[PDB]
Amino acid sequence: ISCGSPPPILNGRISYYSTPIAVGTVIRYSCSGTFRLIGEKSLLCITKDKVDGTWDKPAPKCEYFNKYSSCPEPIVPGGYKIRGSTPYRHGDSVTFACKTNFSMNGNKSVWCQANNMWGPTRLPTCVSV
Amino acid sequence: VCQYTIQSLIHLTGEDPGFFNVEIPEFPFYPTCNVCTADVNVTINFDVGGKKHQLDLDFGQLTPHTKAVYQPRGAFGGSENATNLFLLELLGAGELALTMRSKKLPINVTTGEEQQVSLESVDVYFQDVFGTMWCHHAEMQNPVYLIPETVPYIKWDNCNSTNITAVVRAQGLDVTLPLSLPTSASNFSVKTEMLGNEIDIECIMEDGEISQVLPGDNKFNITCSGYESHVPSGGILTSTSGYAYSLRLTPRPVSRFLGNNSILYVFYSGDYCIQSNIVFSDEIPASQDMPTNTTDITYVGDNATYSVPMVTSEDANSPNVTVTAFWAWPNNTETDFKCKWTLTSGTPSGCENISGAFASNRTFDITVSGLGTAPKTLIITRTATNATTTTHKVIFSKAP
Ligand SMILES: *[C@@H]1O[C@H](CO)[C@@H](O)[C@H](O)[C@H]1NC(C)=O
Ligand SMILES: *[C@@H]1O[C@H](CO)[C@@H](O)[C@H](O)[C@H]1NC(C)=O
Ligand SMILES: *[C@@H]1O[C@H](CO)[C@@H](O)[C@H](O)[C@H]1NC(C)=O
Ligand SMILES: *[C@@H]1O[C@H](CO)[C@@H](O)[C@H](O)[C@H]1NC(C)=O
Ligand SMILES: *[C@@H]1O[C@H](CO)[C@@H](O)[C@H](O)[C@H]1NC(C)=O
Ligand SMILES: *[C@@H]1O[C@H](CO)[C@@H](O)[C@H](O)[C@H]1NC(C)=O
Ligand SMILES: *[C@@H]1O[C@H](CO)[C@@H](O)[C@H](O)[C@H]1NC(C)=O
Ligand SMILES: *[C@@H]1O[C@H](CO)[C@@H](O)[C@H](O)[C@H]1NC(C)=O
Ligand SMILES: *[C@@H]1O[C@H](CO)[C@@H](O)[C@H](O)[C@H]1NC(C)=O
Ligand SMILES: *[C@@H]1O[C@H](CO)[C@@H](O)[C@H](O)[C@H]1NC(C)=O
Ligand SMILES: *[C@@H]1O[C@H](CO)[C@@H](O)[C@H](O)[C@H]1NC(C)=O
Ligand SMILES: *[C@@H]1O[C@H](CO)[C@@H](O)[C@H](O)[C@H]1NC(C)=O
Repeated sequence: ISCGSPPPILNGRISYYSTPIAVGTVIRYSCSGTFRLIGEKSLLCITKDKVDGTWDKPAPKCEYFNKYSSCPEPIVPGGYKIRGSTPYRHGDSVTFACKTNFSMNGNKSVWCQANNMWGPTRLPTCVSV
Repeated sequence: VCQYTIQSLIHLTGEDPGFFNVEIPEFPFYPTCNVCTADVNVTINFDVGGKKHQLDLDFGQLTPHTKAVYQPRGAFGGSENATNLFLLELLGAGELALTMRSKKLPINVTTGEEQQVSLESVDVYFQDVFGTMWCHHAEMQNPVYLIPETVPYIKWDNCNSTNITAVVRAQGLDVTLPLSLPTSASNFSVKTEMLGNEIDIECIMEDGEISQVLPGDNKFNITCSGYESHVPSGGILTSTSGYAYSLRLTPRPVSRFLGNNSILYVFYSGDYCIQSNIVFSDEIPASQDMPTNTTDITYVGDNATYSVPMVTSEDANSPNVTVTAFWAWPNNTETDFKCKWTLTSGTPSGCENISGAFASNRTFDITVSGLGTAPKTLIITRTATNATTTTHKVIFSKAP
């Protein structure tokens, strides 16, 4: 199998990859100096049907740096933070983990966006299932 | 048994670059001593899902005159190859750093606790030539979780190579790179990343971009990911006085876990990118000797006196005070380091031709006898609890 060219990113760049892209290849996204990267920065080429390759998540996005943005502390009931610390400014990230009795759903990491909200996804949940 | 203990409080802010760096600046490294050694052990204090777990590392005997980078001689309580995950580095001016890889577990844990390992504190134990046991306790303001993972190799396309090598000395990178831009003092922005051997350091400009670039040197602060050094990271954009720009970058700390032939990527805007190879000087950057004050004393006859005052922050009710002395360039660890005094002590056996005593002032008066005709240099060190170890270099010369 192989993956097609990775999804583009406006106002950013993508690390080097050889073509055709083999399953297992990791690429890195970065923003153009002034902008801030929102979302997971590494994409992985995987295969689910053993025929075609596909990337394992959408590309992140670059936001123009807003020096004023500030996000409130994110709180996940049943989980706890393993990365991040106040104050949270544009582009800063937090990473959560769930307590032992709980299982995580959603992305474990969120970023402080220019609109003062954590994104690009909602906060993950920690639920006992 | 620790005679003096230093306390520090460390806080990881940015992202984890693949290593945790702990600076230890207060252990004595004695000057004019090719022969002085130090026995060093380290204990890493982990929490594993609520269970306490200590990793003891044995670094053997430090030999600052000949070796600046040390790996553990052995580990107790650690995973296989735990000794490959830690470095002790001499930084110059009596300072050292302990570096640990953060993305490989150094201890054994169960299936399910692999993401529940947090680093609580690091204790460093340092026994000097005089037998004094020093201890440093570095506490994490918040326990830092280790997130184990394998870091894939990444390379950035569309980056101009420079023949200029970025040289790291004592965890400090120094490099000056020529840039060019159409505009000319025109704001300036720069960020860097250093990539190698599963390490990824990112440095950005604290205070944001340069909105108005003045002529001459434009000093700006930069913040690198990981544990910050007490020496600030910074850069300088030199403007010609289209127009010439020179970029000096002095980020720190830059761990040799990156390996030689790691790459420094410089992304700048006025994105342009230049890349330079990183090399780690195996040679010591500067004298490892702790800083000293020098005093020239003249004498007539064969007796000379020197008064050692209390050190900075030394309180009149300090539980422990220690004064030590040795003649410069000693030859024998077995007999040249017996001159040690505490608040309860006499001139020990083997300390020959030197006497000392504390006054009620806590001033320490030392007297030297049998002084020949040639100048002789005495290295005097004083420490007190919660105080600053101070070393005096006293040169005794015959009165002319
Ligand atoms: C969840 O774990 C706590 C201890 O962390 C325990 O007291 C409690 O009984 C557990 N609950 C369940 C449903 O297992
Ligand atoms: C992470 O967020 C993306 C959207 O950006 C979503 O498509 C994906 O399913 C999320 N991951 C998980 C494990 O839910
Ligand atoms: C003074 O040193 C002794 C050992 O020499 C140690 O037990 C004691 O804790 C020290 N005092 C203080 C205040 O640290
Ligand atoms: C360090 O640990 C070793 C055990 O390998 C021990 O022999 C040595 O005495 C220790 N040094 C100290 C406590 O200064
Ligand atoms: C950790 O596991 C390794 C197996 O690779 C073993 O050799 C080592 O002794 C263990 N550590 C202990 C028992 O402290
Ligand atoms: C970089 O170094 C190589 C070494 O041979 C040289 O060929 C090349 O011209 C150099 N270019 C720059 C911009 O330094
Ligand atoms: C950073 O350094 C610059 C000089 O390079 C100085 O003007 C500024 O006050 C410093 N600020 C901080 C927070 O270090
Ligand atoms: C490399 O240099 C050329 C001209 O010197 C320039 O046009 C190009 O943008 C540079 N590449 C990068 C990535 O800055
Ligand atoms: C890295 O390269 C420098 C310069 O060639 C050399 O002095 C040093 O010993 C090297 N360090 C290694 C290979 O660990
Ligand atoms: C040092 O020598 C002088 C010589 O006049 C003498 O008066 C003094 O008592 C001596 N002090 C000691 C401590 O021997
Ligand atoms: C302490 O007392 C000694 C007398 O032995 C005297 O020489 C010295 O000046 C005094 N120092 C202070 C700070 O009082
Ligand atoms: C005096 O010497 C000590 C040596 O321990 C040094 O640390 C101190 O900085 C010196 N004094 C000044 C004012 O620099």
